[PDB]
Amino acid sequence: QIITTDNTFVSGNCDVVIGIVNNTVYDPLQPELDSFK
Amino acid sequence: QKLIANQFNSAIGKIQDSLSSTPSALGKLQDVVNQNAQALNTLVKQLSSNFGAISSVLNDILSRLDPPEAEVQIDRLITGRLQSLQTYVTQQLIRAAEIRASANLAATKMSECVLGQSKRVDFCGKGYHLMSFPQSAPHGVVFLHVTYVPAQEKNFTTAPAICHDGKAHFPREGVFVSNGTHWFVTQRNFYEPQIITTDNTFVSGNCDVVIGIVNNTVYDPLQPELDSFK
Amino acid sequence: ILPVSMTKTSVDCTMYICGDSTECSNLLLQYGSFCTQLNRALTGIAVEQDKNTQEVFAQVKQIYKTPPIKDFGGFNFSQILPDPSKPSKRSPIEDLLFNKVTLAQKFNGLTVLPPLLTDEMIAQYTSALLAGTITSGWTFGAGPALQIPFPMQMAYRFNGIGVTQNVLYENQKLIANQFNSAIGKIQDSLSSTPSALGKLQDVVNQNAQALNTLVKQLSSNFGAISSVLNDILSRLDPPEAEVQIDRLITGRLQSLQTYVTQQLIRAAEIRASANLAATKMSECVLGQSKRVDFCGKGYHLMSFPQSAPHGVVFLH
Amino acid sequence: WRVYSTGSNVFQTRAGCLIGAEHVNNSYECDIPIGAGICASYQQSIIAYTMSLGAENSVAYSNNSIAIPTNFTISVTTE
Ligand SMILES: *[C@@H]1O[C@H](CO)[C@@H](O[C@@H]2O[C@H](CO)[C@@H](O)[C@H](O)[C@H]2NC(C)=O)[C@H](O)[C@H]1NC(C)=O
Ligand SMILES: *[C@@H]1O[C@H](CO)[C@@H](O[C@@H]2O[C@H](CO)[C@@H](O)[C@H](O)[C@H]2NC(C)=O)[C@H](O)[C@H]1NC(C)=O
Ligand SMILES: *[C@@H]1O[C@H](CO)[C@@H](O[C@@H]2O[C@H](CO)[C@@H](O)[C@H](O)[C@H]2NC(C)=O)[C@H](O)[C@H]1NC(C)=O
Ligand SMILES: *[C@@H]1O[C@H](CO)[C@@H](O[C@@H]2O[C@H](CO)[C@@H](O)[C@H](O)[C@H]2NC(C)=O)[C@H](O)[C@H]1NC(C)=O
Ligand SMILES: *[C@@H]1O[C@H](CO)[C@@H](O[C@@H]2O[C@H](CO)[C@@H](O)[C@H](O)[C@H]2NC(C)=O)[C@H](O)[C@H]1NC(C)=O
Ligand SMILES: *[C@@H]1O[C@H](CO)[C@@H](O[C@@H]2O[C@H](CO)[C@@H](O)[C@H](O)[C@H]2NC(C)=O)[C@H](O)[C@H]1NC(C)=O
Ligand SMILES: *[C@@H]1O[C@H](CO)[C@@H](O[C@@H]2O[C@H](CO)[C@@H](O)[C@H](O)[C@H]2NC(C)=O)[C@H](O)[C@H]1NC(C)=O
Ligand SMILES: *[C@@H]1O[C@H](CO)[C@@H](O)[C@H](O)[C@H]1NC(C)=O
Ligand SMILES: *[C@@H]1O[C@H](CO)[C@@H](O)[C@H](O)[C@H]1NC(C)=O
Ligand SMILES: *[C@@H]1O[C@H](CO)[C@@H](O)[C@H](O)[C@H]1NC(C)=O
Repeated sequence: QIITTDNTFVSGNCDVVIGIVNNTVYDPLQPELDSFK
Repeated sequence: QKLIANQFNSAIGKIQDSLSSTPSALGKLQDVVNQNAQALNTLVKQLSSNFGAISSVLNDILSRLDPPEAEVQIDRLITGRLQSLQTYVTQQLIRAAEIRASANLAATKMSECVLGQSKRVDFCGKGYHLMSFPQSAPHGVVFLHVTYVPAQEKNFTTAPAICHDGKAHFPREGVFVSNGTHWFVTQRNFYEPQIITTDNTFVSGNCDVVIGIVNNTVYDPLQPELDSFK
Repeated sequence: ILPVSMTKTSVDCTMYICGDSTECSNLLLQYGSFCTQLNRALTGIAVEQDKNTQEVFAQVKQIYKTPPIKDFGGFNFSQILPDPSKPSKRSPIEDLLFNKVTLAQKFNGLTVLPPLLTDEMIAQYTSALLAGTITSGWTFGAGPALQIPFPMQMAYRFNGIGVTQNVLYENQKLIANQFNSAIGKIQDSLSSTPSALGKLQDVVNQNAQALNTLVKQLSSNFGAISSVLNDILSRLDPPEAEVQIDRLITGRLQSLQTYVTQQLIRAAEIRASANLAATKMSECVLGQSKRVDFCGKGYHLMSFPQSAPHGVVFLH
Repeated sequence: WRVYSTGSNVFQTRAGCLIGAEHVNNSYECDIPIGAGICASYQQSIIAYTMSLGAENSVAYSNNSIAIPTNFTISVTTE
């Protein structure tokens, strides 16, 4: 499944965890809020 | 909380009367005590048995056949008594093994039920297990398993999944149930229907694949807020 | 495969040892409680066998019955549910198991009490458990039975092992076909080798061997001039034949003591296995187990019990 | 030991000869275990019957019906 902020939770900055890798994470709320406000 | 407290208090009360009235409730301990006492008594009672000798009293042998021949009667009595002691010790060893198995089971029950919560469905009494309390007994341990027994079920008609704009919605936790005209999602062990939302469910695949889908609308909590601010 | 019980044997210690001879019975009485203690121990292990079956099978307060309109979402339990066609209510795999185990006759002193629960009743209990775990999932083992459509029940069992629901429904046909193929393969798997039922047949063989050794011991003499008491009484007058009779008494009683000790040890072993079978019946079929190897090689779903002569057969 | 040789109450079972207890066609739960699935119980008489393994209960089942509880009951069980 494509990564979203719904099936993913947040903790801390990007330095403390080894093996961290960059990528984008889709947001299911931003496009609609931008479209309609 | 009030109802749970009242039910728990009533049960903890009634268990006392359950133990008091029934005359055979504690049979598993009385069996052990009776078996041990009976084995000891039948050991002692065997002391007066003859084992094929002119007498069963020791001193009488020493005053009725003279040392040259009374040794034979003494030997016969010795063999008989030693055999009886052998049988008693072997019975005790087997019973001690049985009690060791029971005590290991009791230790496992203490560790799992009392010190935690066990998902083993029928390890701690009928019903799902909530907690337990131990109680000492003269030659054993008495538990008080506190179990959650559901009751007062009622019929509903379900579908494995909900179709809405062709996307197969499934319940995140629980199961879809219908009261006849509407649809609801509920925790699987209690009837607390909640309106179906995109947060209560999740999606996968599409319509055509699942076997028992039904048609319904799925609420979307973002829509009212977005429409409030156009 | 798990054994749960062995044949309930009993021996008439006095009649066995003395062999109808009244004077020998009078002489043996001097020994005291040996002949009562042996009988009591044999009775004690005899009752425990009924206890084992009642503990393993009677896990349910009611006798459930599977519905007539069989629509289990494509799953086909024909090979596991009871078969109406046979004179007995045994299921096909149960029938194969009953055929695969074969033989305790009338002797001097020995007797074999019938089990408290006949094969028909045990098959009925197993059918009750099977219908309960088919229609109601796991609820019926911990309260009043709640019906639930079987495909949905399996969908929730998947959710119990970390695989989301939607993997089942989108693959229901494949799951059904695999399950039916495996269930159908169990029959020929059992029929393939005589060694499949090794435990139950071994239990029966060991019991028969112990009984035969106990009976065959009579042909021995333990240092006496003969094995038959009538010969002893014919050859010697009572004051001299008493020693020979005592010799035979000690020998036969020692043999009986050895047999009873062996039976006690085997009773402890089989009762341990019956407690294990009871734990498996409570945990696997009535529910689901997170014990990663307690219920078959792999992640676990619901099981089905089956009755076998002197044991159970689980389909994990 | 000619006592209990009456012919009005002599019965035969797979568990053995049973004397005195009157046989009945009904069925009940276990009270006293005779062998081979027969149990004897008191009633102004003694009766011996074939075992009943619990009242029959059939779960209404279909491909689209569920049943979820609407209440609970706590309970305590000794062991
Ligand atoms: C992943 O993203 C982080 C954050 O943007 C990158 O870290 C920066 O990399 C640039 C490379 O020119 C440096 O100049 C910065 O100093 C880094 N830190 C920050 C805070 O910007 C990182 O390079 C990216 N790639 C990987 C493989 O980690
Ligand atoms: C099934 O549930 C629905 C839920 O919508 C019930 O319909 C509601 O009933 C209440 C009763 O006070 C009304 O106030 C609502 O207005 C009804 N909903 C709508 C949309 O009008 C329905 O009564 C329930 N039926 C059964 C048999 O349980
Ligand atoms: C459950 O079984 C019933 C009856 O076997 C099925 O009902 C049929 O469903 C089809 C497809 O929707 C209809 O065309 C028929 O008219 C229905 N017949 C009857 C008598 O109801 C039902 O589809 C089954 N549902 C599931 C999920 O298996
Ligand atoms: C559930 O809804 C779907 C979509 O509205 C129905 O499928 C449509 O059925 C009509 C029947 O005239 C067809 O004309 C459409 O082409 C169908 N569309 C799709 C996408 O399949 C479906 O019949 C409904 N089923 C039930 C049980 O209500
Ligand atoms: C479920 O499995 C049973 C297997 O016992 C199938 O019964 C067979 O059906 C075919 C066709 O009717 C017969 O030729 C066989 O003799 C049957 N028995 C066996 C052992 O193969 C049954 O058809 C399957 N399906 C259903 C719906 O019951
Ligand atoms: C997953 O594995 C199963 C086999 O365990 C596959 O099912 C087989 O699929 C082939 C090709 O479609 C058929 O010829 C066989 O008859 C199928 N066997 C059974 C028992 O169904 C299944 O296709 C695999 N899944 C995927 C996505 O490849
Ligand atoms: C769940 O069951 C309990 C009883 O086990 C119900 O509690 C009773 O409720 C009635 C009506 O309010 C009272 O008159 C009784 O005194 C209560 N019993 C006890 C022991 O407190 C409870 O109402 C049930 N829940 C529902 C939703 O019906
Ligand atoms: C271990 O992982 C790091 C990145 O997470 C990588 O740079 C490194 O090469 C890895 N080590 C080995 C032995 O693969
Ligand atoms: C559901 O309805 C059927 C038919 O009316 C009934 O027999 C059954 O008892 C109901 N379910 C429950 C749990 O009572
Ligand atoms: C009881 O059942 C048997 C067998 O079905 C039958 O012969 C008999 O008439 C019935 N009634 C009585 C009183 O025995």
